[PDB]
Amino acid sequence: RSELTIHPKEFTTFVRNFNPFLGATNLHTTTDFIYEPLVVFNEMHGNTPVFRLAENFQMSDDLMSVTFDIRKGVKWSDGEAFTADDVVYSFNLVKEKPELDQSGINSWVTGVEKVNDYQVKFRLSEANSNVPYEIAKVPVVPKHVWSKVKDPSTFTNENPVGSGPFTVIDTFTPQLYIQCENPNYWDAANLDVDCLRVPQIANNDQFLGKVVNGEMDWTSSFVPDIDRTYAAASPKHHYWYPPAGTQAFVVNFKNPDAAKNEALTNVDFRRAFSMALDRQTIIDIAFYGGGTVNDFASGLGYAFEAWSDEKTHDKFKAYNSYNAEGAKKLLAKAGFKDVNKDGFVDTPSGKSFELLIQSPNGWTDFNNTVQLAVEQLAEVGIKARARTPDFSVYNQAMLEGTYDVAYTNYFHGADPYTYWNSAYNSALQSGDGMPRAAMHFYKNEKLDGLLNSFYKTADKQEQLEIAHGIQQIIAQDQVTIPVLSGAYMYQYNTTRFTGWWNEENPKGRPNIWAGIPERLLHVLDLKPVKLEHHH
Ligand SMILES: CC(=O)N[C@@H]1[C@@H](O)[C@H](O[C@@H]2O[C@H](CO)[C@@H](O)[C@H](O)[C@H]2NC(C)=O)[C@@H](CO)O[C@H]1O
Ligand SMILES: [Ca+2]
Ligand SMILES: [Ca+2]
Ligand SMILES: [Ca+2]
Ligand SMILES: [Cl-]
Ligand SMILES: [Cl-]
Ligand SMILES: [Cl-]
Repeated sequence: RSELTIHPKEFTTFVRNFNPFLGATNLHTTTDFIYEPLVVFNEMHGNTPVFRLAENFQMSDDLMSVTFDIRKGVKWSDGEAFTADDVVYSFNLVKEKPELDQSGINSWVTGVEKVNDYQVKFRLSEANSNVPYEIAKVPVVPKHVWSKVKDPSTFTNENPVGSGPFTVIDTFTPQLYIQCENPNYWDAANLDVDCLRVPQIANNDQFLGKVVNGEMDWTSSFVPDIDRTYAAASPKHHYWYPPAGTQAFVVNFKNPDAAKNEALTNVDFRRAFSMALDRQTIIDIAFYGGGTVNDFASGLGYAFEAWSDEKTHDKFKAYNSYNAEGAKKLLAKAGFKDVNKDGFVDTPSGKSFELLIQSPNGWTDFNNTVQLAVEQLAEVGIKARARTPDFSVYNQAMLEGTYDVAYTNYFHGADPYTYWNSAYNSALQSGDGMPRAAMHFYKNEKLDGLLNSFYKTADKQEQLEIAHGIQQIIAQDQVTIPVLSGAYMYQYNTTRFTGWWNEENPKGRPNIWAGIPERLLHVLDLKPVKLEHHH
């Protein structure tokens, strides 16, 4: 039997938890691989829908409702029948318990109803023509189970009943678990992989040793000097790094320290911070050239240059370009003066301060970015130092607003909305299932208004104009400090399997992370290599 060795997420130890709604504590082979979505949107290729457990969808009248045609003939892993009430239950479960909304679905779908056994209708809080994409983000769980569970909020779901291709827990150790083919998988014919083999790997260092020794199949980790360390180790070691989303330094607007709050809430300081940074050098040293300078004050990025209002871009690009003397003169003009002779600037009220900059433990490319930033900042007289907390500590500090500055990446869509909405919609700064992206706690009502209306009208020109408005608001206030546009790191080994996506076969986002539903489509294309013979 063919075992595919994947690595979606670092863990120090595996804790059995396959609850699809617990993204911050579950195992990361749960969405897609255990719970198949209704539709997979191919984000790299214009968000083209690939219909899965749903056959078709159709929006309404006024962009204010939608129906999904549930495919019949689809059975759960236990034997039961995938139907509309599963969808129905699932969506009610998220409105009842908004802790389980990881997407923001509850601010869109205002109710959900079983048209019949194979059709569901959703009604909206407002016109959003992109709401089928949002709808697809919600996990759909078997009603004949989850309805009767004590607390879904804490159900660890250790023997999952799933619709996806890999639902069987074959083995489970704290250092290894193997996930095996659903015996009622509807697309079983298309599937040529037996099992998912998930080893426990805690950081990029432990990962490095395995991957260069040919021990992995499908991974998406950072690999330093990848040509001379991994590519050079075997001709079987391949990779494909298509362009990804924005990475930025995010500053806390609600920092509880008086002195730090005084610096971070000041647009002149954020701009000076930004001008102190040498973006291309960060890309070259920390990422070994694997990235693109982002000198958009709005964070838009060169992948979306087509969307860009070039007036706005040019007006603020100087604040987002390496210029240490410019940084120093801005600090002086703004009044951040060193008044206690240590060479580091103090706030307008005369207070000394040091910025603690955080990135997740083990994410070494980001750790080294922060450390380059600390030195670049010191050259213009801004005192800072690095911290590398465990991801969950890192994440919590942002949700709780206790951090000073955080370096982070964002999810990346087929248009600027995925980035701009997740990074700036102030509604996403509240709610316990919310990711870290918006947690700068900068709030602008006009901005939320523009974000909320982006898919409200089918006018391509008007929509572009809304994007110009968003771009201008964010750039003027230098809300974050955008640094670069990164890559979808992806490594594959041709030793044991074939059919991989790559430059000559770019079928979609190739990565194995949770939050890349396309990985479901990717594993279906994979096929074992004929290595040995019968007798
Ligand atoms: C948008 C987002 O948050 N993506 C997360 C990934 O960045 C993250 O992958 C990790 O990315 C680090 C930063 O480049 C890498 O150094 C690290 O190797 C990589 N880890 C793995 C296992 O690929 C993943 C997993 O932590 O979570 C994504 O959501
Ligand atoms: Ca296939
Ligand atoms: Ca098969
Ligand atoms: Ca000082
Ligand atoms: Cl901009
Ligand atoms: Cl484009
Ligand atoms: Cl366009």
